[PDB]
This record gives sequence, C-alpha cells and structure tokens, in this order.
Amino acid sequence: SFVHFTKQSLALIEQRIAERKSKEPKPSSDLEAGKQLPFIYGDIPPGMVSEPLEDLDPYYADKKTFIVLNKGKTIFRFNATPALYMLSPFSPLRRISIKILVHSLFSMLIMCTILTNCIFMTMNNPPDWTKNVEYTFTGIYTFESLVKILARGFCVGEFTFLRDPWNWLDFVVIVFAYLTEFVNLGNVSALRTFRVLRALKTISVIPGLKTIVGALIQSVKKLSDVMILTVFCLSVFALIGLQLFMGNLKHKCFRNSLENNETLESIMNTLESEEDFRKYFYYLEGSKDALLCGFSTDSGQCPEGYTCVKIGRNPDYGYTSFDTFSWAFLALFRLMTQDYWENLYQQTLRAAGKTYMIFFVVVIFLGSFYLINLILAVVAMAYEEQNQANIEEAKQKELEFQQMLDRLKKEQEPYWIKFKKCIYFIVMDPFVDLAITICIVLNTLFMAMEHHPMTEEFKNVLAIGNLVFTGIFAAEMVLKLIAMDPYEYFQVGWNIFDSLIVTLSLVELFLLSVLRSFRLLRVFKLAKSWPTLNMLIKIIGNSVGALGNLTLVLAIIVFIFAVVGMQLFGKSYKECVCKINDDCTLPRWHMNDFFHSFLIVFRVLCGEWIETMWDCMEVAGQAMCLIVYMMVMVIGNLVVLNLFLALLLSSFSSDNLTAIEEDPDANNLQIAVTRIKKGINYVKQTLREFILKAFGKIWWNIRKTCYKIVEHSWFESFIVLMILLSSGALAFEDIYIERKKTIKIILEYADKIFTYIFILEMLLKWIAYGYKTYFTNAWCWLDFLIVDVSLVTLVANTLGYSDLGPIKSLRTLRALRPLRALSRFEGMRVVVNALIGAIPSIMNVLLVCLIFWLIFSIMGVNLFAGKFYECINTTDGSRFPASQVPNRSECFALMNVSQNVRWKNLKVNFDNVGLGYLSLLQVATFKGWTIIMYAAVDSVNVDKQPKYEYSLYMYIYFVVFIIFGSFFTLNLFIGVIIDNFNQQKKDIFMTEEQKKYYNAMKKLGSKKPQKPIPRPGNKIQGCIFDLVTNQAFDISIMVLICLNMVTMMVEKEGQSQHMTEVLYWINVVFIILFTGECVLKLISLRHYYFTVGWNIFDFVVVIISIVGMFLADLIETYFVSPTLFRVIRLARIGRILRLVKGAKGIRTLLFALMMSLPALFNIGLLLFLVMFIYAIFGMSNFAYVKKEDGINDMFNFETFGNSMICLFQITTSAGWDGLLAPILNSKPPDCDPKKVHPGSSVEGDCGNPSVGIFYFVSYIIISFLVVVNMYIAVILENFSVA
Amino acid sequence: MEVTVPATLNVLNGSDARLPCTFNSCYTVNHKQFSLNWTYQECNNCSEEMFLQFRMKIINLKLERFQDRVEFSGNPSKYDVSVMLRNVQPEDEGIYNCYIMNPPDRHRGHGKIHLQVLM
Amino acid sequence: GCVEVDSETEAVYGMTFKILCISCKRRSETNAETFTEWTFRQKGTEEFVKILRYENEVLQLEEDERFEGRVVWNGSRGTKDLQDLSIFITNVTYNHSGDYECHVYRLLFFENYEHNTSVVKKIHIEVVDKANRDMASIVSEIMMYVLIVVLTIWLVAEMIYCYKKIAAATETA
Ligand SMILES: CC(C)CCC[C@@H](C)[C@H]1CC[C@H]2[C@@H]3CC=C4C[C@@H](OC(=O)CCC(=O)O)CC[C@]4(C)[C@H]3CC[C@]12C
Ligand SMILES: C=C(C)[C@@H]1CCC(C)=C[C@H]1c1c(O)cc(CCCCC)cc1O
Ligand SMILES: *[C@@H]1O[C@H](CO)[C@@H](O)[C@H](O)[C@H]1NC(C)=O
Ligand SMILES: *[C@@H]1O[C@H](CO)[C@@H](O)[C@H](O)[C@H]1NC(C)=O
Ligand SMILES: *[C@@H]1O[C@H](CO)[C@@H](O)[C@H](O)[C@H]1NC(C)=O
Repeated sequence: SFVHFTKQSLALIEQRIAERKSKEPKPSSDLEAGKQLPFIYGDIPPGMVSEPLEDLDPYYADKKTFIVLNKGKTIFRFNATPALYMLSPFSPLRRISIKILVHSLFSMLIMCTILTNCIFMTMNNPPDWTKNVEYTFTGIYTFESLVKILARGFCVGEFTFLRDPWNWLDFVVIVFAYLTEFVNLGNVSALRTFRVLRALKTISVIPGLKTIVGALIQSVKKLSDVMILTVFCLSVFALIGLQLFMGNLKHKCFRNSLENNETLESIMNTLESEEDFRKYFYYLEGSKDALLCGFSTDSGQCPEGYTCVKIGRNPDYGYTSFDTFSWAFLALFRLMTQDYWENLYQQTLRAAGKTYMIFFVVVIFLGSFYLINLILAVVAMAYEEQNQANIEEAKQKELEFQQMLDRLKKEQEPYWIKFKKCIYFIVMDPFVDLAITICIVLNTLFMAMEHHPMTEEFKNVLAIGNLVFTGIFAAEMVLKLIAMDPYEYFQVGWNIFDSLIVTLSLVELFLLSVLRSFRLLRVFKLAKSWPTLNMLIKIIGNSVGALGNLTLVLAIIVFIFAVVGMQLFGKSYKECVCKINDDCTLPRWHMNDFFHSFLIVFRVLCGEWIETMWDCMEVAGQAMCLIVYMMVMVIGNLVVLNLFLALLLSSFSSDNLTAIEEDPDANNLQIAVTRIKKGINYVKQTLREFILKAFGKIWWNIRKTCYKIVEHSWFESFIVLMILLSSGALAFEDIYIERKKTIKIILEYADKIFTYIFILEMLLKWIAYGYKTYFTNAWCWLDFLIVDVSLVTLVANTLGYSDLGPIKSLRTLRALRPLRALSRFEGMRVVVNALIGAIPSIMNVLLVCLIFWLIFSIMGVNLFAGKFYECINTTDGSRFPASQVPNRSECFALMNVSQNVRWKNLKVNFDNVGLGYLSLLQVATFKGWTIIMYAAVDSVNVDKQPKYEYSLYMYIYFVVFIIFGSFFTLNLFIGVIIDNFNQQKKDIFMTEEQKKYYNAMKKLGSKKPQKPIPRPGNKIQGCIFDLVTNQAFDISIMVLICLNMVTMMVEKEGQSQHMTEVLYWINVVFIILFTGECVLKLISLRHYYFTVGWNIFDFVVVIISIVGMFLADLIETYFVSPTLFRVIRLARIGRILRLVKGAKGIRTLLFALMMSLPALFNIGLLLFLVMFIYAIFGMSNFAYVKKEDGINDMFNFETFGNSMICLFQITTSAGWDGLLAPILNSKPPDCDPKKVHPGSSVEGDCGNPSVGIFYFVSYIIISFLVVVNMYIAVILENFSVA
Repeated sequence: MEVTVPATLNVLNGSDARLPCTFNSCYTVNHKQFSLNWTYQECNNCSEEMFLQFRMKIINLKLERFQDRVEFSGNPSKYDVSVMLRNVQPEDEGIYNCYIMNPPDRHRGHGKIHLQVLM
Repeated sequence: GCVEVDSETEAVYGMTFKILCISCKRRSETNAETFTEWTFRQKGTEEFVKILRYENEVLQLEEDERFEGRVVWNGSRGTKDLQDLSIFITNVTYNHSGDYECHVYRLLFFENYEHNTSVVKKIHIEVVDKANRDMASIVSEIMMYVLIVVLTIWLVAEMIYCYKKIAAATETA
C-alpha cells in the first residue's frame, strides 16, 4: 500500500511536479502530521518502520516530502529537500537521525532531562558540583537539536526544524546557554532567568499541553473589547478620584511648637529617618506611616499639640496615593480587585471625610461588581461556544465512524467453600453494611471530640475507643480476605480504599501526629449512598482525570512564576532587606527561597498581591516588580478561571446524564430501610391489635366593617409611615443621646404612641379576618411577635423592674422593629419569597460542605491542638525568643520577676472543633488567615515556646485546604445552582408593576433603523450638512476628545502655575471648539437635533461644561470653597464620557445595566433593611468595646453613621476579623469589667463572644447570599440581552 | 557586600598609584554614619597601619612612613573610595586593606590589594 | 468612649446635686496628666473665688464657709488622667446659687513633646424648692395624649361610618 519511496519514485514525482509547474485544495485534518494513524489500512506491516515512505496525502503529493513511522499511531511528515543542501534524504546519517528522533525512548530522555533541570533550578545557592550537572544538561540538550536539524533542516524550506513555532524556544535556549558559557556580560540574575524557558519544553514534549496552550492563547486574543472597556472605565474613575483627592493622603499632623523658630520647610529638609519623622509628626504606636489628618469636622482629628498640614510622603512607602494619574489608576485597580481595599477606604475617609464614602459605594457597585462579573460572563460564553462546537464535531465524527462500520459490514456481507457460604451472605447482607456505616459516623463524632485542655481519663477513653473502632474495621476486612476471595477483594476501588485505611491504622497502632488524620478519610464511604459526596468525588476525579491536562498546565505555570520570581528578586530580598524590615531580617513573605516564592505566587493567585508588591517595589525597583506581578495575575487568574469553568461545565452536564436509575443495584441502605419500615409497621400493628384485644347579624355587621377598614390605601400608607418613623427613631439612640435631652424625651414618648398604634392595628386585624386567617400567615405571626415584645417591654417599664437583665435584653431586641417593613413593600416581599424557596435546594450541598470542613477541622485540631500559646511582652507585643523562655514553665517563672508578661493565646485558634471551624472560615475568606498561618508555622509542641518557621511546611495544610474546601466546594455549590435553574419548565426578582414597563422597554433596544434625515438644499446651509455628514468630522471630534482626555491626565499634585495656566487655556479652547460643533450641528440639523439621544447628551454636555467653567472661576475668585470647587470642576469629564459613542461594546453593556437595575434595586432595598437592623443592634451592643484592631476612634459602633460605614465595609467581608477581634475579649487582663465611661453609666468595656461571633458570621453569610442572587439577576439579564 | 579590588597592582617607582576600592550597597550613602578604614601592612601576618580614615569627613593621619604623599581620590556617593598615592617609593611595597561600614547593612566590606613597586 | 454632657441647673433646697464638668481629649489613646480647679460666683457677687482643687487623687477645699464639708469628689477615680471633673453637693442651699467655673489643665505626653493646654467650662445653677417639670416633657406628654385621643376619635368615627355603610348595603341587597 506504501512503497519505500525509492530513487525512481522520487525522480518521477519531481519530474511530474516540474512538468506541471512548467505547463502552469486544503490539507485533510484526519491524518495531518502529528494526529494519529488512520484506520483505512488498520495496522502496518512489521517489515518496514521509520523508513522514508511515500507521503500518504494527495494534497502534499504535488509537493516534495515523505512520511515516517515510529511504531505507533503518530505520523510525521518530513521534507524531501536535502538537509542544509549537503545531506540527501536517502543518506544513512539522515535515516539514523530520523530513527532516533522518532523513537519514544528519545522523548522519555528529554522528559527526564527537563524534569531534572526543573528540580535543579529550584536551588537557591547551588554548590560547585552543580556545574558538572549543568554541563551534562547542555550536552544532552545538544544531540537532540542536532538530531532535529539532521532529520529536517535549519531553514531549507517547509517541514524543517524551524518552521514549527515551538522549536524556536529550544534553539534560543541553546544559543543563550552557549553564549553565556564563556562571554561575560550582564548581571548574574538576568542571565540565570532565561534558563526557565527550558520549562516550556515541558509544554513542547508532553502531549495535550500544546492544544491547551493554543486554546488559552486564542481565548486571550479573543478577549480584547472587554479588556479595553475595563481599561477605559478604570481610567475615567481614576480621573474622578484624582480630581476629588489630590494630595489628600499627604495630610499629616505637625507640631504647633517647632522650637528654635524653624519653619516647616526648614524642618523638612534634614528629615530622613522614621524615628526623626517621629519627633515632629504624630505616629500611632507601632505604625510605619504618620497618622492622616482632615480639615472638615467629619474627617479625622489629631491631638491638641498638633495642627494639620499637607506635607510629606504618601502612606505605604509612597505608593498609595491619588496625586499622579498613574498612582490613581493603581489604586482604582486595587479597589477593582478588592485587594486590601479596606485600608484604602479607611485612609481616604480619614484624609478627606466620611462624606466621600459615597465614592467608594459607587465604585464598588460599578467596577468591583459589574465589570468583573461581565468579564467572567464573557469568558464563559467562549467556553459555551467552543465546547458546543467540540461536542458537535465529536458527534459528527462518531456518526461518520458508525456509517463507515456499517458500510464495511455490508461489504463483508468440600474443602472450605461449604463453610464460606455462610459468610458469603453474612458479610454482604444489609445489616452488616448499615452497621459499618453507623460505626463510621460514630467514629467521626468520637474523633471530633479532642481538645487542648483534655483530662487524662478523657484521653485514654479516646484512645481505647479508637482502638475498638480500628479493631472492628480490621476484623471486617479480614472477614472479606480470609473468608472471601483474596483476588476478588481487589476489583473494587472501595475495597482497595478500605484496605489502605486499615493498613495505615495498623501501622499507626504497631508503630508522627499526622497518621491519625488518615482515619478521617473513611467518611467518604458514605459517598456510596449519599449522592452529593459522590458529586464531590466526581469533581475531584475529573480535576485529576479527564481535565488533568489543565491542572498540569496550571502547575507548570505556577512553578515557572515561582522560579522566575526567585531568580529576578531573591538577592534583592537578601541585600536590601532593611528597606522593608526594621529587624533587618527577611519578612514573612519573600522570594529568597523557592518555597517562599511559590507561596507568594499562591497568594497572588488567591487575590492578595499589593502588600507583597510594595516590598517588591521597595527592594527590586518599580518597573520590574510591576511587570512580573501583573503578568502573574493576568496569566494565573485566567488559567484558574478556565479550570474552574471547564470543570464546572463538565461535572454539570458531561457527568450528570441519568444514564442509569437511582442506585440501579439494590442499595444496602435502602434494603435496610425497607426492612426497618416493614418491621416497625408489623410491630405497631401487632401492638395495636393486642391493645384492642385487651380492651343577630350585628357581629357580621361589625366584622365586615373592620375587614374593609384594614384594606384601604389610606390605612396601608398610614401604617407604613408609622413603621418608617418608628424604625428611624431607633437611629438616634447613639452614645450621645444623653447630651440631647429634648430629643430623648420626645423619643421616650413617641415609642408609646407607636406601640398603641400597632396594638390597635393588631386588634383590628384580629377582628377583621379572625384567628384562622391571622395565625396561618407568617407575616402576621412576625408582626404579632414584635408587638408582643413591645407590649412586654411597656408593661415591664410601667411596673418597674427596668434594671432586670432579661428585660434589658428584650429591650435590646427592639432592633427587629424594621422587620415590620418586610411585609408592606412589594419588592422586598418578592425578593424574600424568591430567596426562601432556594434553601432546600442548597441544604444538601451545605451539609456536604459542613462535613468536609469538619474533616479539615479535625485534622487542624490534631495538628495544632493548643500550640498557639506564646510568652508575650505586653508593652510592645514582642514574642520572647525561645532561647530565653523555652516553654510555659519558664514563661510563668518570668511572670514572677517581670511585670508585663503574658502566656497569651490566639483568640481564633484550633483548640476545639468550633474554633477550628471559625479559623477555617477566616482562612477560606482570606481575612485574618495570615495570623493563623504564622502561629501554625511557628508551632513547636504543647506548652512550648514557638520558634520562627519551626514548622514551615505546615503551609501545605492551608494550601491543601484552600485548594479543596474553598475551590472545589464552591464549584459544587455553583454546579447545584445551575441544575436548579435547569429543572424548571421555563424574572422572579421583579414585581408586577415593574413587569409592565420591563416589557414596554424591551422594544427600546430592538428598535427599527432610524429614518435618515432628508437632504436640504439651501445656500450656505447645504455645505454645512456636507460638512457634518461624513466620517471625517466625527472622527476628528473623537480624536479631539481623546486629546482632551490626555490633557486631563497630564494634571498632577505640585505642578506649577505655568502648567495650570496652560491646561486652563487648552481646556478653554476645547470648550470653544465643542460649542462650535454644537452650534454648527444645530444650524445644519434644524429641528432634527434633539431627535437622537446622543445629540441631547452632547447639548447637555456643552451646557454643563460652560456652566462648570463659569462657576469654577467664580468660586476661585470669590467664595473660597475647595470641596465644592472640586465637585463643580467635575463636569469636565462629560466630554470623555461622550467617548462611549461610536463603539458597540459599551452601549450594549449600558443596556444590560439599565435592564438589570430593577432587580438590583429590589435586592439593594432588602440589603439596606438587613444592614439597618444589624447597624441598630451593633449600636445597642458593641458601642463600648475596647478600641483595638479594626475598631478605632473613627470606625466604631458608637453612632449610626459609623455603624453603617463598618457594615458597608464588611458587606464584602473586607476585614471582618478586625472588627470581631475586639469583641472576642471576655475576661481580664484583656478587659475591664468595671470601666467607667464618662457621660453615661454603661460600666463595662468588652462584649459577649457568643453574640459577636453570631453577629459577624451571620452577617457575612447573609451578605454572601444576597450578593449571589444579585449576581444571578444580572447574569440572567445579560444572557437574555446577548 | 561586594567589594571589587585588583588582586595585585604593579606601579613603577616614583609614579602615582591609584588603588581602586569600590563597593555596592542598595542603601543610599550618607556621610553622617558612613565609615571607612584604610590600613597598611608589610605582610599578611604583619601589623596594620591606620593612615586614612572616614568617620564624618576625610581624615588623614599622615603617618611617618608615607609623609604627605597619600590623598583621597574617591567619592562615597558614587561608591568609590579609592585614594591617591603620589611618588611611590620602594619601601611602599606591601598590602593595603579596605574596610567599609555602610549602615544599615551590617556586613564588613573587605578589600585587599597587594601593591608591588617596580623599577 | 467619652461624651460631653452639660450639667443641670435645678438644685433643690435640702437635696443633693451633682455638677458634671466633663472635658475629654480629641484622641483617646493619648496619655495625659489632668487636674482641675472650681471657682464660684454667687448671684449677688462680682468676682469668682476658688473653692476646691483636685490633683493627684487628693481633694483640697479652700477655707470656704458655704462649702465646708458639703462637697465631695465625684469625678474620675484611680487615675492621674481625668476626663470627668464632676463634683457633688450633699446638702443644697441658697448660697449655692451662682455661676461655676471648671478650669481643667491637661499635660499631654507625646514623643519628645510635652503640650500644656487648658479648658474652661461655665455652669449656672439656680436653686429652687420644688423641682418644676421641664417644658419639653410637659409638652411631649400633652401632645402624646392629644394624639392618642384624636387617633381614637378618628378610628371610632370611621367604624361607625362603615357600620352604617355596610348595614345600608346589606339592606339594599
Ligand atoms: C460524619 C458525622 C459527622 C455524622 C454526620 C451526620 C451524617 C450521619 C448525615 C449528614 C447528612 C446525611 C445524609 C443526608 C441525605 C442523604 C440522602 C438520602 O437519599 C436521598 O435523599 C435520595 C434522594 C433521591 O434519590 O432522589 C440517603 C441518606 C443520606 C445519604 C444521609 C445519610 C446520613 C448523613 C450523611
Ligand atoms: C430554585 C430557585 C429558587 C431559583 C430559580 C431561579 C434561578 C435563576 C435559580 C434558582 C436559585 C437557586 O436554586 C439557588 C440560589 C441561591 C441559594 C441561596 C439563596 C439565599 C439562587 C437561585 O436563584
Ligand atoms: C449662707 O449665707 C448666709 C448669710 O448670707 C449665712 O447666714 C448662712 O449660714 C450661709 N449658708 C450656707 C449654707 O452657706
Ligand atoms: C457620687 O457621690 C456619692 C456620695 O458621695 C457617692 O455615693 C457615689 O458613689 C458617687 N458617684 C460617683 C460616680 O462618683
Ligand atoms: C441638711 O442640713 C440640715 C441641717 O443640719 C439637716 O437637717 C438635713 O438633714 C440635711 N440634709 C441633707 C440631705 O444633708
């Protein structure tokens, strides 16, 4: 079927081709070089392998080439032109080179070489002997590139060594290595960086990764419009931020004395050191930056001897600022990604004022919500299209294969078994299996009971219980090995898994602290009857199974980034370390080592990059670190998102297909349940049988009146108004209520009218409908409960007992008053109804997640049981070195001689399962997780002083947890939401009144093409239409707006008056031109201007521009007001906002917005209700806790404004551990129960840990849920729009 | 703390000898706390002679063996503290050691140059 | 933290009265050393006279006959930093009608800095024999009662109107 491509064959082929050329389709993908062997001829004769064969392709028949074989499916096409012009295709050198190149042992040689090289670049300071290994490595890389060239050629023509793009890298690395072998140029780090490119040889050689990388690159190239739109939006908001704040973060508090009659400028010329700055400005204790300031009363204040100035460097090494457009863009990107944005929020509020929290609210709603969401929703459609095409083509190929097979078919046309029988059914009956399952659950509950302060009878009870459990399991495995077939016992994965567990347990018994955690794996045996644990198993298996190439690519990416970071800045972190550490030692996060570099890369992938970026920029220059970190984010996050989406789609659709019934094999649990049900029914029936053997229109005329009384819009409006008033009256009970006697009295009397009115309403409803209707309604039940609480409070107060604790708590429960508003507002009620129906849907996944987190909590408890204890110098919080106080005995002995010493313990630790749950929540949210990691990796033992990085490799515990219980569990949650959307036969966030204008507005987007304006012929007026009709005036205007944008970006802080004047006059010229275009458009489009929304926008933009400039120059000359001046000089951005015209990538975005706002408004109303209730309760309880951690003089619960600021901050979970930490204080010496608060009698200065924990866990859970539905609404609206 | 110095320098008798002692530190060089000691010995095991120092400014001890033929020809800000020796004499053959203390770095910068007087 | 509450002005003959002069720092984390002085000028006198001085947890009353053994410290206790300079009168009289001054002197300690500041608080006290209820509470109570009465009147009027309406409708049909 294939000749050996003889001399005559080549000669004749060349002759025919030359004759055709003198007289003077597409390649088929089914057998393109590198795919597989076509099954047309099935196998191949064994008497000819790797010999140059006639090319099996008519399309390349007219070209010069041949084919080779490698004893396998893969076929490669080699050019028949001579290699370099001195090596014929029949030469034995070429034949041997081709044979070597095609042999698979060659590929395995390359694999071994490159993987050993990868393990070698992991070394930070390699010793001398590694040079020999490097030399043999470059040698091995030689003899392979040489083989490739000897087989094909360097640049001879097509199908040569250099034609495939992926061979360029190999040549580049070869020449770079042999160029730096002897020639001395450049610094060591830059030269060493380039050997990381040999890691991409992994992508080159390992199958599949080629296709994966190609797909990722194509997807990135497809993603351009979303990227440019995001850049433009960040730029516009950066301009807004730069205008509003400019040098605001440069505010500090300067002494009022300045002895030796030194002026501020004369002082800020010899100030270089932090401790010297500390003598003239005000630094908080332990802070590295000076405290920020404010000029308005709502902004921050600083002490008596300190006035406020605008001189110095910006906070965070000078990188956090709005002064320059670039730094403002950096800040806006950080606030987009929500990375440490709480610090920026607090700094901006302190510097400018609490009134500017509106800016943060708007930006968090617009960028951190919408643009990120639509980035995800645009990368998801690429998947929903590519996978659809792939499955379609796979189905077509399978159908073609079946048709070909049909065509081909048509063309063809006793010793021990007698005693083993008993155990055959005694170990496979339902009773034993259900007993084993119950034993598994009891063992889990038994092991989730260890705790740090355990008593010895308890410890040995646990030991003996686990001994009994492991004995039971070993017996139940031996009864399947010695009593059942040893060879059939290994045909089931569950059997192998159980065998592994039992051998590990026996090893531990007949023997570290990690082996006892492998018993926890047994809880996965319930997956065989629980069809959600099975779904999690399938998710993880698909991660390592079918979609394992994506995971491998991600692993290679992370390894490459870690190595690159180490090589670039690992010596910087070592030399220039006193730039970023006062102790002059390495910080916690650095790149001196491979493990630490990988940890930094993992952090950046998780979403925490700026804090490490600051130190990177401090040690190793700005541009290098910026490029490295930005590339790391853009690549790693995209690959992780691709993995997430592909795995989610596969597990959702490709995995769940209902191919078989629900447990087609009779489940042992189901059989046992059936037997139990039958037995219970029979026993109950027998017991019952044995027991029986042993033995005046007036009332209507008023009820109709009252029923109709509670129907009218007047009654409903009156009650809603009273609800609003009674709810708002709660916001006034600040800590400052004592200094407002009149308002206190008016409120103390208004609550009585409110109680009376609501009681009257309750009685009217009682007589209106009646108990049957009233007590069957949940809303009525809720209202009646609130009324009962209020009535009890009133009765108590009227009868005294106002100091009773239970009555005081019941009064504190008055914060539920606003919940009465959650029945009379239609959007609120509809959203609540929609939200309530989803609880049973997600209950199963919630339980699965709880089980997984329990396993992780038990593991964490075993690992770190009471090992966070530390001897601490309370004066400065410095953990004593382990060389001085090695353990608790010495710490306590030091307590006897010293004064400020404490054997302190972390508030959120792994002492028991509940505290482990809380710690895992913090780790999964990446809020406060770093303190836990530090305390864990410093672990030594129980009653031992922690040592720095003594258990460094416990970071892997947190890495594994984040990968498993935070990524896969989230994937499962989304997967069980998607199928919920699918089960339905057919918006449920909208009300009936909004539905009508929703339908009305649907046609607005789908509008017929606008009728063109007629051509007017009038003297001069006609030429003006000829002027503004063509795509040159519009494009010139667009570039004019772009230039205006550039001259707006040029502005900075500290620019000279000459620059100010130049920019002012340029903007004046721009306004003149923009008015000229508008007048020309009017006189050329008489009576048709204002007939297109864009023209009205242009007109209003021109008018607001002229007015803004006029009031700006009026405020500057007279009525000085910096804040209002800044606000007025903000209509200039209307011109750049006009740029969105002429681009069909922003208008659709805006239309999706205006489609989604209704549901977003309803959800925001509900969220504001929840936030209001939580704020009120926060004022009630946490208004007197100690000011520490995230609760300070400006962000506390002492007022409604402060409470709402904090609650908005933590709505995103940002810094929710900082506010909870002060509340976890219960008992001294971290408390003062008898603490006097002047101006009030609320003696006591710390809160209830239980109430605080429930507060801050419940609130974040509700916020997460509400935002999930908020995302769902916009995602569905986008789905419909697109 | 990298110090670049020549291993050995040969200078003709009666000519000028510029011994390079350059260093590299991430931290800005500030004269308030920069420290430099230049020492001379006849041999590796011989005693060292303190002639040129830098505590605040350039200080020359004017040792009897060099008279006044030693001056400064470097710049701490440019990270070059090389000195200028004019009219080299045969007795000047020996070893010069360059000791640098640039805070907040703690490593001690050592630079050794073996100067040999040629005919 | 702290709240600045103005004192009251209705000392009742024979009873006790607490005069609260609360002055607090602009930043609560600061360390200070505060002492105070009170001076009193009767309704029928021109110049203020010093009556007491409190420093380092010791009260020192001047040789004054109108306050000898009738004023005791009721301010911040246990600390050298005082943010509540209150005092207590154990037996109010008619010579305790006048204007009080509360001079509070604060010495704040910062890093290589020692700021000495001062505040003054003026308190006017008129002594009566029967504590008269304040206009705010009296008016608020009257308004709450009249609002309840008018609401009840409106409700009952509407009930009777609706009863007649539905009776007429039922009889018609
Ligand atoms: C491991 C320790 C900490 C004990 C924890 C409690 C477990 C014993 C509970 C928690 C959730 C329970 C499961 C919740 C739901 C189910 C599904 C149920 O089957 C169905 O609901 C089938 C529905 C269908 O086929 O449509 C069978 C019992 C099972 C596995 C339950 C078995 C017992 C579980 C694992
Ligand atoms: C089946 C329900 C209630 C809806 C039907 C409409 C759509 C789009 C999806 C379903 C759904 C969930 O199944 C679950 C959630 C979140 C669960 C937690 C809610 C607090 C939202 C959510 O819209
Ligand atoms: C008040 O002053 C009067 C004389 O003006 C004197 O008789 C009386 O004792 C004084 N009482 C008090 C309580 O100071
Ligand atoms: C106020 O003074 C009275 C009488 O000396 C005393 O019993 C009480 O404890 C004092 N209260 C305060 C807050 O000083
Ligand atoms: C005040 O003084 C009078 C006269 O000594 C005495 O009778 C009265 O009980 C005192 N009252 C108080 C409250 O000190």
